[PDB]
Amino acid sequence: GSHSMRYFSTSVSRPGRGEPRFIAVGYVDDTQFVRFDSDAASQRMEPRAPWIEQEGPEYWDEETGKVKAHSQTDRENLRIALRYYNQSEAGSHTLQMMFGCDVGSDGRFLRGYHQYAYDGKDYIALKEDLRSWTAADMAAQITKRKWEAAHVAEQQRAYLEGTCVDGLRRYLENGKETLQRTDPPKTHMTHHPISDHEATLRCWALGFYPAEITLTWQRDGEDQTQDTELVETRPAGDGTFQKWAAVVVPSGEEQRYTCHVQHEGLPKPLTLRW
Amino acid sequence: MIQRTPKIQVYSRHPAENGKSNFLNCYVSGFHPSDIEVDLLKNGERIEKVEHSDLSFSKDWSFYLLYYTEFTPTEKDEYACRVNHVTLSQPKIVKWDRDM
Amino acid sequence: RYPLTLGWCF
Repeated sequence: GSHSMRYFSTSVSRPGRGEPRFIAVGYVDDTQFVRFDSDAASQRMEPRAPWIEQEGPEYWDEETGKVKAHSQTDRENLRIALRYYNQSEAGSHTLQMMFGCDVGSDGRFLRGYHQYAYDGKDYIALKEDLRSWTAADMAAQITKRKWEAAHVAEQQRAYLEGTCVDGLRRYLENGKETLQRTDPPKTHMTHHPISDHEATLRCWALGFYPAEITLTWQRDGEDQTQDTELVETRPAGDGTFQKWAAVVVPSGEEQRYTCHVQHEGLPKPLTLRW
Repeated sequence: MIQRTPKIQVYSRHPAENGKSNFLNCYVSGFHPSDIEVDLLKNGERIEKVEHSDLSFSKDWSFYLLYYTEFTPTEKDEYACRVNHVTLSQPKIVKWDRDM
Repeated sequence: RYPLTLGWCF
């Protein structure tokens, strides 16, 4: 199927308390593979998956250089942002960045992304055509004018359609066994009396990958949303995810309800009944 | 800059089996800004060998982190997560339920 | 493959 590569970075100014903190992580699909922390003593792009360890010291030098340089650019960007908005140096501000590409199954380009948020809000983004920019506000108009004049979009598109998709293909091989794997949910159902009049029916999805999943409840083969709780899909800590869905059910009714479970790893959907 | 309080889940990597090796998890998501404090507790006392994943974020720019520690569950033992963050008036404590 | 960020100045 499709695959994605992403880099996520976060700069946080620390007013009165030294230089900004810079953390960047890289992901292929739902798996992390590298990290860099400005405060760490090693000062290098470190490996965060087994399949990236088979890379030469050229790789680790190039990537260290590039990430270390981006930290300085964003460090300066925070100073620029303050002045643009005339904001007190006393307050801490955050700058986040998303970068990456999507490929189809055949390995070809599908999509590219480059975008920035200032204090949790959209700041600037490369549009899908990868030729133009969306500024969020007057402050980002200034940035966007710079970037047009300098032709950042042309550089980014070339990287996005080439070096990124190539990089992605390459990664999907080196960790073929971690990355092209599909782990189906191990599913089950529990039951918790609340009153002698009501009960909680809880439907579980466990040790699955990738993270996308759908859990539904049904009363007599017909959908139900009333009195249902659906927690957020969560990391297990081993490269797999968990999720659960519950319904409050009046006593004696338990068997009118079914749980439905859809995941790429299931050859066929699952139906669970108490 | 709006600020988002974290959503918190405490739970184990595998279904609990008293006297067996497991990992205790606390997952904090949907929050902003990124500075957060997260402790795991055993019978009310902070647990020390606690590690965490690298800071990342979702589509809506909100942050998430996994905190995890290796542990052995028993019938008797109590566990909890304790989370503080700018948006929280006082630390929030979330008891571990082998079923949620 | 970390992006080339040289031109990303605000």
